[PDB]
Amino acid sequence: GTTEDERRELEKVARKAIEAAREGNTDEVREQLQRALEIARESGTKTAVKLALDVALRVAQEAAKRGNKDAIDEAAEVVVRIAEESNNSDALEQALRVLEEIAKAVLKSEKTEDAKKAVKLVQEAYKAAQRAIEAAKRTGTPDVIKLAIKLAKLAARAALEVIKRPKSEEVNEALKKIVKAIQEAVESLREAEESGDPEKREKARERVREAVERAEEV
Repeated sequence: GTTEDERRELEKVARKAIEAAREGNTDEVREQLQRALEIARESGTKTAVKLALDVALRVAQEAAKRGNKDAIDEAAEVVVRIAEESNNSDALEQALRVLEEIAKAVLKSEKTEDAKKAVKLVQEAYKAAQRAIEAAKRTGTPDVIKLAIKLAKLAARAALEVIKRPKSEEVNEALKKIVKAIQEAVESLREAEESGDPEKREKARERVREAVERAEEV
């Protein structure tokens, strides 16, 4: 929960940030989004983190209405920082869910072919991270959940770079690698538990570990 004033202070930051986004003042967007983040740290609660993510989303949505791409980058940047600072699977799902919406916001304003490609590609990264999370929770093993979280972090950052520079092919290929690796880890996890013969299970386990290192190398 949040003290009734904490909810008020965030809405104050929200309006100030939204205004800066509307007026295209990015440095003020950057500062206000910082304040929203620091509230989330001080509070340290899941519900506060979700509120900060909402502020970042509203900032991106408003900047997209006015064609201010830079303010969108600031929203995406803070979302990934919230995600990378988190250690629970709910924040990561929320974070990647917002990055999808931000990528859509980029499309509305930019409206370029690259933006269209980036949007389609971030929601596949969100879909892969979600599946990996759900599968890890089905195992009940915390260390497998730690892994799903780690991969969702990698997917989030790599989705930010796409948002920042959708034209760059290096950036775009980097996420393609991550998404594939995540999908490979999910299948391997399923096979490591479901497979009929022991040889395939062992190979699946070695496969999980191999897919993680690859995404880390990207």
